[PDB]
Amino acid sequence: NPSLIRSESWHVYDGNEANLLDGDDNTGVWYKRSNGEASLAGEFIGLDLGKEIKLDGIRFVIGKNGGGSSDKWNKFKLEYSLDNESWTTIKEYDKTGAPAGKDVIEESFETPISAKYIRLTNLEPRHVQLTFSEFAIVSDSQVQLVESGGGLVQAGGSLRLSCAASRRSSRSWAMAWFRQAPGKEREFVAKISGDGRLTTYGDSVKGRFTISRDNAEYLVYLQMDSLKPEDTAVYYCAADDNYVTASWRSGPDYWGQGTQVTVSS
Amino acid sequence: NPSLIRSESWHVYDGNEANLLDGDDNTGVWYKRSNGEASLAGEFIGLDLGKEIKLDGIRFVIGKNGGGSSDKWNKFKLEYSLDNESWTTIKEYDKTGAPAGKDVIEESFETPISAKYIRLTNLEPRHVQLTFSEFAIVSDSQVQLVESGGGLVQAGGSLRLSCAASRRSSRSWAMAWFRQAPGKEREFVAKISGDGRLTTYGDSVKGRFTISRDNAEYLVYLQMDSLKPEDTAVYYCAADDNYVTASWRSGPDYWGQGTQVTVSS
Amino acid sequence: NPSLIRSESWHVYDGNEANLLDGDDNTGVWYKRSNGEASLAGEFIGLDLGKEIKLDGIRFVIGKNGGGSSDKWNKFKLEYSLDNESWTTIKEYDKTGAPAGKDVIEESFETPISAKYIRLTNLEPRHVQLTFSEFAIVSDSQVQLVESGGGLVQAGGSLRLSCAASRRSSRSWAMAWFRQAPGKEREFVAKISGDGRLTTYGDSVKGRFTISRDNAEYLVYLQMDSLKPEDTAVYYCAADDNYVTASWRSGPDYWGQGTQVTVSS
Amino acid sequence: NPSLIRSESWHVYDGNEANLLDGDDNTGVWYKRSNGEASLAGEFIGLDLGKEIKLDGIRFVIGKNGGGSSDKWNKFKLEYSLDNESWTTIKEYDKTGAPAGKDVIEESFETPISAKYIRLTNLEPRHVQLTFSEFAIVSDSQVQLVESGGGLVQAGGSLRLSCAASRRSSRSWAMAWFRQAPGKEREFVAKISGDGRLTTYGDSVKGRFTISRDNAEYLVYLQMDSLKPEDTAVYYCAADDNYVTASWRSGPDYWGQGTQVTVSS
Amino acid sequence: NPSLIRSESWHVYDGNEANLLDGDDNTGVWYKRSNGEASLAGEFIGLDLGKEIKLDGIRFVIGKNGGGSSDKWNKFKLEYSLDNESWTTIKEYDKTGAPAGKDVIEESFETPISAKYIRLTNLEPRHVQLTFSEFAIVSDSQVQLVESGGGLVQAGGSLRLSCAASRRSSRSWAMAWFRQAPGKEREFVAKISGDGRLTTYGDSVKGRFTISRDNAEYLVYLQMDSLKPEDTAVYYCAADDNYVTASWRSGPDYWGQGTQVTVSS
Amino acid sequence: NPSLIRSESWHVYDGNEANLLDGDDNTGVWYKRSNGEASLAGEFIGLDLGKEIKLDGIRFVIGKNGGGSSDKWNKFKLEYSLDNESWTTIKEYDKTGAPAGKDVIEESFETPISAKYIRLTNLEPRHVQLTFSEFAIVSDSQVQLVESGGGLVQAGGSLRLSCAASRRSSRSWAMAWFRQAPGKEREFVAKISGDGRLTTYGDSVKGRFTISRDNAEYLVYLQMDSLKPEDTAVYYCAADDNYVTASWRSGPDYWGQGTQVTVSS
Amino acid sequence: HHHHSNPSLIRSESWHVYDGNEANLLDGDDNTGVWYKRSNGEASLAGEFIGLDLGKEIKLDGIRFVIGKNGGGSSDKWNKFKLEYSLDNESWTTIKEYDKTGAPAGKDVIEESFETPISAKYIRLTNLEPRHVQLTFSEFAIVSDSQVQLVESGGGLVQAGGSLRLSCAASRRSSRSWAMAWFRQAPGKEREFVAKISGDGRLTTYGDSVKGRFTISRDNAEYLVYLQMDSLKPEDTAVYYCAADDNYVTASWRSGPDYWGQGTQVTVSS
Ligand SMILES: CN(Cc1cnc2nc(N)nc(N)c2n1)c1ccc(C(=O)N[C@@H](CCC(=O)O)C(=O)O)cc1
Ligand SMILES: CN(Cc1cnc2nc(N)nc(N)c2n1)c1ccc(C(=O)N[C@@H](CCC(=O)O)C(=O)O)cc1
Ligand SMILES: CN(Cc1cnc2nc(N)nc(N)c2n1)c1ccc(C(=O)N[C@@H](CCC(=O)O)C(=O)O)cc1
Ligand SMILES: CN(Cc1cnc2nc(N)nc(N)c2n1)c1ccc(C(=O)N[C@@H](CCC(=O)O)C(=O)O)cc1
Ligand SMILES: CN(Cc1cnc2nc(N)nc(N)c2n1)c1ccc(C(=O)N[C@@H](CCC(=O)O)C(=O)O)cc1
Ligand code: NA
Ligand code: NA
Ligand code: NA
Ligand code: NA
Ligand code: NA
Ligand code: NA
Ligand code: NA
Ligand code: NA
Ligand code: NA
Ligand code: NA
Ligand code: NA
Ligand code: NA
Ligand code: NA
Ligand code: NA
Repeated sequence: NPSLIRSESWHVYDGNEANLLDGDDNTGVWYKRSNGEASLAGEFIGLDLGKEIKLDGIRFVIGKNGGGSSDKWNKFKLEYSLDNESWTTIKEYDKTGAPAGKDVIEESFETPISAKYIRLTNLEPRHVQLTFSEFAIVSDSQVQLVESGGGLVQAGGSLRLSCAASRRSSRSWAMAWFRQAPGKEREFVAKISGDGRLTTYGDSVKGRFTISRDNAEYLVYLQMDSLKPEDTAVYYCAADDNYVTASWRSGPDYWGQGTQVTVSS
Repeated sequence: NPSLIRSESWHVYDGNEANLLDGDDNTGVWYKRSNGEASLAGEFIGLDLGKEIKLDGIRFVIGKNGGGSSDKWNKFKLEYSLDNESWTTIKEYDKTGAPAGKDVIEESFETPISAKYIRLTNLEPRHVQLTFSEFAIVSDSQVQLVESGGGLVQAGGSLRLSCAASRRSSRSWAMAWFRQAPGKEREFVAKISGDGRLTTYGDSVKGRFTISRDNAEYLVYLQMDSLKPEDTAVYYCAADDNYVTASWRSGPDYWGQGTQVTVSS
Repeated sequence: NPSLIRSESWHVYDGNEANLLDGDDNTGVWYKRSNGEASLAGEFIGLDLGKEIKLDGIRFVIGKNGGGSSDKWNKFKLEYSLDNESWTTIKEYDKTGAPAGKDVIEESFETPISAKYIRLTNLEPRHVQLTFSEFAIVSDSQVQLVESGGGLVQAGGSLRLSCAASRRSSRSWAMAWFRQAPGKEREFVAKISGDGRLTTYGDSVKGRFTISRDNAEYLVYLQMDSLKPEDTAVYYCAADDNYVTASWRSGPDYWGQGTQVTVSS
Repeated sequence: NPSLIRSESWHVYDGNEANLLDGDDNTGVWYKRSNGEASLAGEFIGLDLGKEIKLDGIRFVIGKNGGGSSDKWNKFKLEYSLDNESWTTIKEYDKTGAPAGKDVIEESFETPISAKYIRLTNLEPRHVQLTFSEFAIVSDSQVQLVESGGGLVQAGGSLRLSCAASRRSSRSWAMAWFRQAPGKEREFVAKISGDGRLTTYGDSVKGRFTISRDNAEYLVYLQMDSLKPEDTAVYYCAADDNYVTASWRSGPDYWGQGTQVTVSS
Repeated sequence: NPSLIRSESWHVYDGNEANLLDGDDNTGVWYKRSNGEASLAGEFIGLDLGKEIKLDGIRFVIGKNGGGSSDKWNKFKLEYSLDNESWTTIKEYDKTGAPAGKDVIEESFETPISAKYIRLTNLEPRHVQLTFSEFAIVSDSQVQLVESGGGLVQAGGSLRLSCAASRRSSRSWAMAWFRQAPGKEREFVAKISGDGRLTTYGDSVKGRFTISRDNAEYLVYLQMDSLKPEDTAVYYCAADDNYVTASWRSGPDYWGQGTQVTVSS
Repeated sequence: NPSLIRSESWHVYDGNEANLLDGDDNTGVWYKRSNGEASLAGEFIGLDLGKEIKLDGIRFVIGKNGGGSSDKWNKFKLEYSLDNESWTTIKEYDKTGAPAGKDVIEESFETPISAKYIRLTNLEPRHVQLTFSEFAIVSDSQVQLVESGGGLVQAGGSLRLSCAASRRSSRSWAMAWFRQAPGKEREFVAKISGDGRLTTYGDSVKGRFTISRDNAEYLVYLQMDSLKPEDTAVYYCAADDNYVTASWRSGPDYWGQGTQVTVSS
Repeated sequence: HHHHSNPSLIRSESWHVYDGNEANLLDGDDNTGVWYKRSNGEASLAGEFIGLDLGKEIKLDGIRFVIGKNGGGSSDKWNKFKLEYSLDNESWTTIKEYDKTGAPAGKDVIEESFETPISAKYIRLTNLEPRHVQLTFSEFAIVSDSQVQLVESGGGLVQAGGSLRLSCAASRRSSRSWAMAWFRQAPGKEREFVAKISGDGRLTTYGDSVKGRFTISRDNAEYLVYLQMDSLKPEDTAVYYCAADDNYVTASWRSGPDYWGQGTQVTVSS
């Protein structure tokens, strides 16, 4: 019975992985990444077949329901292996430009390939939070902003976060990053105007951190360089219709749940 | 004039640091600790005096009013310093076995010592949740459960949590730990009987986590070893008059506000 | 003007029964009991108002500033009488689980109550040593161990004794009973470990005596069955940090002041 | 017309038997016993109805006014007879724990009962000095010390004495027994300390005689074993506010009026 | 597949016990009791599960339709077992004062419970006549007077009977008990008025038997003390709209079916 | 009848293990230890008594005579066993800062203990050279300089050495270490002023080894790091009245007898 | 009137018994003995002596003096000294000289043989150079066929402008390091801080009442503590005490110390 294998750096954010092996194209999973937002080349997801078998084709469904932010990889391969060490490329893909949403990857093997594992592997870095719906073989109430990237980092390092959304608004929004360290008040960290042209920074981070967004892909990014331990905190991303009020706790009309960042000495 | 200095990994669960300077013995702070409940040795709390000065004595009140869980260090030292790099012991205390509650620590310096900083520093690890009431120099209630510890630790590491109480019941309670990731439901994790003799675990945490209690100190503990990303959640600790019903979301008659563990990758 | 009335078989261990009517909530009385530790059903404490009056309510404070062993009844009733032979319940209470200490009992009678006497009366046997603080109506610093239950019993009879502490230690003690007839040496009787899981009994009493502890309420007990007049003696309870040494006059670090037990024939 | 009947071995001390039949709950009779202080199985008190008649209830007040020493049986039965030789039981009782003072026993019978006789009969030996206030059917300042037990006894046998008190004290009192043969002195027999921990005896009695006290019930006892004809005398009980002075004649502050003991050859 | 189990001291009056397992709330079973009417602590009714299995919940429906006499325990507890020797409590219940008739007890084990046996068990003597309607698990007309109590007893013993009814009259009745030895004629034993204020007895049970009624519960009781062999008989309970004629064979308009009582030497 | 038993890492320097069993406080034994001078926690010395027996006390003399160097553990425990596998603590001693000399550990076991073994066991490490005098149950000459450490360690490691002395001079001595391989010359290793403020090391060793001394305790130590086979030799400690002549074969006025060090590959 | 009298003990006048009594010096028991303090300076000066008065002139085959005394404690013996005798008590001929420098504390036996007898009326030990120790002794014969203790010695009386050295010795020797300190308590007044020194001797402090006049020192090898007092003054009068603390900081407070001497009286006239 086929089980799911995938890059260890991903955490499940919504949904659960059983959804991926269930036959429904409308159940899915949304993944944050653990140490920095961008999916590296090398990263993979796909399935362990239990034992060597003779595949007549496959049907993997990547991305998920919703308008929302781009959710798939750009350049990837479909590869199968017998020893989980050595892999063999069946097909390269370029989905650069693809709209957000389910994409059905349905491949057909005229000549039944024989393999114990089969997966998709990223080929180039990809700054977007990945979602997926279904993975199988052929053997004949609202809106959420979501932050991602973020874990343990060494003093003086860099780490980068990303905010994505489940639906695409028809208006422009100012986006902002705040942080809260335990038992303290939520601080302002940075904001950016809807069109990207105006940005300001809290005093603590000026120089080190950089905010930015990509509207085509529908994500916002915070780059933290030269980190310190007093940077430890949960980081929230927030959406405000008014750039002037975007750097005030009582400004953002929409908040993410936050991603925890710790910097050790 | 004088300001408080204390350990950087503590944070305030209740009341606030001005209570510890207000001149009044019944205004306190109750601290929690980030990344492990236990208070390591080297941990400290005391005064930054402002400038080099002739001290005739100190009166520190440690522990805070109430007959709940144990709120004091066991073995600690009172030391002072001019530069805040080098410290000198005035005294050493062994308060092992002291009942919870205020402890007035009063000293005269027959010989006017001269310091800029003076504090209590911890000598052996303490698995309680520290409270405090006053810190001076001389110179010429409905029941609340509280989880502590919790922070971010990387996959495969360990973290331990504790749950204190603000009042001590004359009945005997089962205790449990639940967890709840955002959006998922609240899972049962581990329960323990009144007398610590019986315990049971949930399938996923079975054999990685251990639950214990120390009734004389009135704390419950949770040791998590071999941590996984799927362990990330808010951990709540709960009490229930019935060991059977304690593993059920509706068993407990009391709950903590929770603490956050995150496992990175 | 109104005066106190209570079960006869109690006697004052500490405080005075003036403190009961004195107006002050910090003055109380600590009570041992005579022929057996446990307060039985039927036992009472209350006022005789010295004539029939109209009552708007009562305020009885029970327990007494405590941070030690349970000092209250569990199930009692509040009742009044005209002639002292008929008693009519006004309210029944169930304080099972109550932390030790003051408990204010304040009642208002929308229509007045015509009463000559009014009291708390206990409904279920209780194994604790009772304390009390104040009894009004409305119209317009270091440790003690106390033993209780001592008195006089016919040969072949039974007696139960208990021992309470005034303060509750953060460390675990083994507890032991000893006895000492006048002019004789003090002879070990029984010992129980911290967690009550280990017990051993002096050669003289094996088979007739049981030692037990309830840690939640902070009491130790000695049940004496099949007594004979050789058992007559002052009975002491004591605590030793070490169980091994608990059965030797010099092990213990704190001693009770003992209750006399006398077996006639 | 109905007259009183009761155990022969008793005999009046205070008031007289006509107060027991006067309609008044506040007049009574206080009995001493002879040939032992304790009242035994079968001892009884009740009414000779004169002639055989029908009853709808009874009302017996037992004990006498005042919160002195305990004064009622513990376990007794209410029984009646036509012929006076054999008896049938109605209710049984357990007044163990009862306060001292009047206790009313109002019974009404669903079926009328006819009888020449009806009484209360003791079921279990009771070491107390018996009082009674009133006996009726239905047909539609200074304290005071008392010695009881003892009259005539064959040499080398045993006899038990008790001493009751009429008021009860806030304070603790050493209690002593003294005897006085006509013609001679008041010889000290035995004292006991307030708590009952300390006792001393006259050399004439040491090892044959035991003093003991029941501070609950409020009574002191002298158990006397293997008596000699020179033990003959008036035995008295006294109270001294100081145990040290309690074996001297001018020590006791309160003195009973003595009870005759006589040991024939 | 699951089998019923219940107290051995019960026998069925009406109903088939498979009714308790059909999954229908409107088909039930009325039980008589074997030795005396009153259900004692520890009695029980529940399921033999066949082998050890894992429950998610249970649904038990106690009492039976018809607003007759009360038909359920007051205090009782749901408990389970692995072996039939040992029982763990899931839930204690207080239904004091609940009205006659079915009552669905539904419970849900949020984590499964492993049991082979699960039942309800009485906690306090209950003087009714128990009826029950249905027992299940989850794992992924005319009026009848009924008599009960009564089996075999030693002479001189005691035994007590009850009469229940299946429907409640708005008219108020006199009740009476009658016995008949076989061949021998039906003999009057005792009667009671509707308000219980009036009673009379058959000549031979004079003094030894007591008739009584509880109208809130709708039961009548016969207490038999001091039994004789001659008391052997079937005892019938009867309703008569007129007390005067309740003692007469041709008086009572309603009759029970009888319960055998038997006295041996 | 009883045999001695001690840690294996030890060897007799003076006296023999008969003197510890001889019943003479004045005979005794002095021990060095292998592979490291210092005494590790869990090291022990005591008695095997063949059968298990009922002990009434013990009398152990630790240290032996002389006003030489410190000769006892600081923190240790008396413990017994029946199996030689698990051990129950009886007492625990803190002898920190006792004078050198013998010390009588006499314990009286008021309720007897049955053990097959009983020993003293070290708690914290102890940089001394242990001497001992007598071990009993109850049932009813110019100076010597001694070197300790010595053994066989492997390349790249670490080994420490102690020098102690049988008496203590009022003169203040420079101390030094010297080594020699068979066939070869005796070479200066390192030297320290009497007050320790002054060191100089040999050439083949500067940076690697450390010499230190504890005057209060009267010991000198040699800490060796990164040992080479070159380092194999007997090692000698020696005292010299002039720090300057102390690095010269001819200077020193008193010599050890060496302890054999052996590094291997 | 028939008598036989043994010889009798003689020693310098400055000394005074602290522990024991001198009967012990003559009782033929090595295990009894005497501890001496000195008045008017702690330190034994050259010329100080102890020995025997023989009663009349006599013929010695030898002597056996046991100096020091049963001690694991601080140093108890002179360093350089001579054995000498006299017939008149007015002049002395040296028999033997010793250099015991470096000796352990405790009893040292000095048994001496006299191949050809020496006849004398007095024979004794005499110090040869100043010794800052606190002298004990145990027996003196001829031949014819629980808890610890700190002790302050020195001073008594000395006038204005003067000088004085005090000393503290102990009956046993701890294996922990102690800070040591001096305190004075004038009559009726409170006990006052004086000076203190770290166990290792590298740190000291003096009360302002005395800084720059007094000096606190120690000899850890010998186990004694010294207090040099210069430029004195009548207001320096007090019983002086010495004390040990495990804490150099609490050392100067009237309650930090865990051991006190019974004190030595200093009195300064002008
Ligand atoms: C559940 N418990 C906390 C509790 C119990 N056992 C523990 N055991 C350990 N080891 N650690 C703990 N933190 C711990 N905590 C409680 C429960 C109630 C009250 C309390 O005040 N209870 C009720 C019941 C008493 C009443 O009737 O008033 C009350 O309101 O007083 C205090 C603590
Ligand atoms: C021994 N114990 C009494 C005690 C312990 N366990 C019990 N357990 C039961 N079941 N019943 C008891 N009566 C009982 N009593 C103690 C011991 C110390 C202190 C205490 O307050 N001691 C002071 C003195 C020293 C200190 O600070 O540690 C203290 O502060 O601890 C209180 C109670
Ligand atoms: C006699 N009574 C039984 C009855 C009455 N009082 C009691 N009182 C007590 N305490 N206990 C009882 N068991 C008890 N039982 C009755 C009488 C009639 C009906 C009844 O249902 N009768 C018919 C006919 C009478 C009518 O309804 O007009 C009907 O219509 O149902 C029920 C119960
Ligand atoms: C205070 N000290 C005296 C001491 C220490 N260092 C000194 N140093 C110098 N230079 N001069 C001194 N006079 C001096 N005196 C002490 C203190 C205690 C013990 C002693 O015997 N201590 C304890 C500790 C040993 C134990 O726990 O048994 C004991 O009871 O024996 C000895 C010397
Ligand atoms: C060299 N010294 C050993 C000594 C000195 N300081 C040390 N210091 C420390 N830290 N550690 C040591 N082991 C140590 N050992 C000695 C030397 C002689 C005597 C001694 O008994 N000397 C002779 C000879 C010198 C004399 O006493 O006149 C004697 O008479 O006893 C004692 C200890
Ligand atoms: Na799916
Ligand atoms: Na807004
Ligand atoms: Na405060
Ligand atoms: Na519950
Ligand atoms: Na009061
Ligand atoms: Na003791
Ligand atoms: Na009367
Ligand atoms: Na008197
Ligand atoms: Na049914
Ligand atoms: Na009729
Ligand atoms: Na020996
Ligand atoms: Na030399
Ligand atoms: Na001597
Ligand atoms: Na100290």
